[PDB]
Amino acid sequence: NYDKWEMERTDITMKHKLGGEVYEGVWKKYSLTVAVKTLKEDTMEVEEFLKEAAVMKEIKHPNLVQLLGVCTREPPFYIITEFMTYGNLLDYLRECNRQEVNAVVLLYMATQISSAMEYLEKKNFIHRDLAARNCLVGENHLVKVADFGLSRLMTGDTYTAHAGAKFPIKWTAPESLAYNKFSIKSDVWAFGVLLWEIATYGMSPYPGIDLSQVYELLEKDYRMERPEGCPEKVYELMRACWQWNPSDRPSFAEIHQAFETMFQESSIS
Ligand SMILES: Cc1nc(Nc2ncc(C(=O)Nc3c(C)cccc3Cl)s2)cc(N2CCN(CCO)CC2)n1
Repeated sequence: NYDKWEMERTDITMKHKLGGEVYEGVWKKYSLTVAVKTLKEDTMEVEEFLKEAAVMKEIKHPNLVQLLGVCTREPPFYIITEFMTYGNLLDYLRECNRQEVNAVVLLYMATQISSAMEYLEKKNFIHRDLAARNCLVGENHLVKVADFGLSRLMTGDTYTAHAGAKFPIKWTAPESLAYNKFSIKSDVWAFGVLLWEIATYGMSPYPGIDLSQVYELLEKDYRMERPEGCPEKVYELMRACWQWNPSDRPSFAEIHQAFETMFQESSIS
């Protein structure tokens, strides 16, 4: 009945809708621009809305979108987070000045994301839809993973998604496609694809390839080619993420350490 995260809905003024349902609003007390997720008072997604709120309370990491407060006493239910200025990483990359957002910057963004994912790995969470679209950007190439796609692993290492669930085939690991099973390893695969998105400045993965065939191509060892101007080390990491066997994919700890060193090395140059 008492929750520290619960804030008065009074202290929030809405400014502008951003999608969906998400708004740019203002926490008036702190004169702070915030992001506010909400829902229609006629929805069955109330339970999962609240579950994700609860999850986000447990989450604390620089490269994970920070929860600020909630309004879960009566409709409309709010989840308030910090406001990421530039929106998602996909559109950012597509619209960016590539002279500004160059190689070392891409390395930096990958490093940040892998930090967030290592954190989740440690905390027994998995992200159900890890992609550039669900990474948000702030000033100085700050990247944060959107935490609404998070699921906690209560037992074991494998989250089974609800029966008949749609999933982004090109981002989805083959064991997830075949069995609806998501491990942190599945997220490692997805992160590989995200690396591809970053390197290509937001190209659609497996471009031109009919979705129906995708799985079958992966089974027969087809992987996306190294993007133009992508360092061979990075591509090697991408292929490592796309190992057929989940057990052969690296951990996000390994991945993050790799990108950390690579980034420092590029920073020297
Ligand atoms: C859709 C959108 N989001 C933006 N920023 C966001 N920051 C934080 C957000 C958020 O969703 N947090 C969150 C999470 C992660 C989980 C549960 C609950 C919540 Cl509340 S959404 C900015 C933006 N644009 C501004 C930049 N554009 C050019 C025009 O200047 C157009 C697009 N568009």
